Amino acid sequence: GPLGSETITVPTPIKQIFSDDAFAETIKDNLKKKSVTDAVTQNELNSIDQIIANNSDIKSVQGIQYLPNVTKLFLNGNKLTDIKPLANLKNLGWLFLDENKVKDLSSLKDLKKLKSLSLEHNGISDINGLVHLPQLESLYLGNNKITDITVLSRLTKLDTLSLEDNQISDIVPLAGLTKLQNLYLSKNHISDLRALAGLKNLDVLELFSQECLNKPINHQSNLVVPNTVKNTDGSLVTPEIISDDGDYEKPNVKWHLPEFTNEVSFIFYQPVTIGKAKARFHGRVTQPLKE
Repeated sequence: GPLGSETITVPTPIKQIFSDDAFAETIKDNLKKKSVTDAVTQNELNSIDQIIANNSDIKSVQGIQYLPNVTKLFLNGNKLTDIKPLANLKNLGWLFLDENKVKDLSSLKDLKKLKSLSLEHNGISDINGLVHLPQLESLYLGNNKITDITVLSRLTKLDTLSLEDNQISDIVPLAGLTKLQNLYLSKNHISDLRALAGLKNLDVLELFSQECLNKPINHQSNLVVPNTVKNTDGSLVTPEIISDDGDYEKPNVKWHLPEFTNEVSFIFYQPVTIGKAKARFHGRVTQPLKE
């Protein structure tokens, strides 16, 4: 059963258990109490299945350890950083923590019933701790600082994955995730779709607004940039529109460059069909120039 350290044996005022008054108030509401000064029993705490507390200025969930049966936690738009108090919530199934600053993800390591996790807009770069959640079904990681998604190769139960608005170029870790149905990858740095070829169960796929930044090359009148953009079959994607009246002579994008232009670009576009999913693979390759 629960740890004695995580159980109350006497009626205890809410405010003494939940150190952050915002979270204490949340519990008071959940339990329909008049005030955080009111006592609660463990039986009352055990009855909490779901906490909805978005946009509540919560800085700490200290005390939540006393809620062994909580399965759903909606905590979007708060001021959380540390999620250690969640560690032993073995029944947690849904955890929404968008718009916080949660980075220490190994506190989730023993949440083996967690099926849906949302951590959008947390400033996260390191998702390695997610390796301990192989049962995950939905994962939302939009608007973060992620580059390395290596660990996602272990999340073979995901059917929904959002990685939009990160800094990802290497999507090879996704290649074996054939259970995927909804995959959101817009606003990354993706130029090569080979990784997606086998995702036969996709229904929704977003691949637009990629930004691909090349290392600077020398400014010269006859400028050449090799096209590196690849479709799911490995073939080059012909540029859509090339800046500065440039042209494409496969495989090279070419410009007759003016002295006063110091960066060129091209937009690429490829319609993608993978199983039922139809997607716009779209982006821009930017080529800064140096003297």
